[PDB]
Amino acid sequence: ADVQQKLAELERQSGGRLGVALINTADNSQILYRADERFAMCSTSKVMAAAAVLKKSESEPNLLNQRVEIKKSDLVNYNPIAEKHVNGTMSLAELSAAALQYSDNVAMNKLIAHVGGPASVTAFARQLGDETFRLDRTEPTLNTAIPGDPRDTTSPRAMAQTLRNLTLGKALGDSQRAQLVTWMKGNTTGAASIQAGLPASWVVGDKTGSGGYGTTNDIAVIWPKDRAPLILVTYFTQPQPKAESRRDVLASAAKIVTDGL
Ligand SMILES: *[B@@]1([O])OC2=C(C([O])=O)[C]=[C][C]=C2[C][C]1[N]C(=O)[C][C]1[C][C][C]([N][C][C][N])[C][C]1
Repeated sequence: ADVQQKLAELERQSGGRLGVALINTADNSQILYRADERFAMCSTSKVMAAAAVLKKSESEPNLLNQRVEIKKSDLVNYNPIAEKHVNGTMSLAELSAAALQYSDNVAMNKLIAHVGGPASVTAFARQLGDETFRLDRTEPTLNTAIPGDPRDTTSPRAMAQTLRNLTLGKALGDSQRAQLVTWMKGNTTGAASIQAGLPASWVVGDKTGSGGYGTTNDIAVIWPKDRAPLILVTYFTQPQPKAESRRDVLASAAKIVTDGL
């Protein structure tokens, strides 16, 4: 209850909409705040796309080594890795890492294309038992995050449950699950988000997202020191189209729901 109140307080101060789902695998409990509302996933959707490629690889040896051409026409709005490879190839492993660890958008588009498009990523989510996730478009338009628009959204509850399946459960084979977690633990974009609300000794694998309407997201698998793992989704979005990102709100939310663990 105290946690409920404190999240409400943080929401009020922030001026936006906050969605939180914590799963504590110590005792199979959850902390939920607007966990059944929809939020634009933005780049947090890249976990699902990388996982779909990993799943495909279980029946296609060496798929992760398959090369993909990067052409000027592939560049989009945010290309931190791909812009270094124009007019060469990158492997699907390389693209997965770039999508997950740098939030590269070309890399996401290549993962999307490889598996058959947004509807294929969505069908993979369904196959896992996630009936909430929907990836409707490609990069960069999937990040518009317009209030009231259900495209490219999920709920905090659904994303937490799916991320626990992917990272701690059996959605993926052991090699593929380890590769996903390795990639996420190597993320470079999350240090100001959930990470920033946890003790320094805790280990985190996370994926951030940023979008229109100051949308600021993070989904994480967390290994606290000497404790069973956690799954945490913190989604946040704002009323103004050009609102500035608020990674600090995610850090605050993470502190509130884990303080006292
Ligand atoms: B995606 O949501 O991930 C992402 C992040 C992130 O992980 O936090 C940061 C920067 C870019 C990206 C790529 C994806 N998002 C977008 O393509 C839209 C986003 C909108 C805000 C932009 N920065 C504006 C600063 N005035 C960057 C692109």
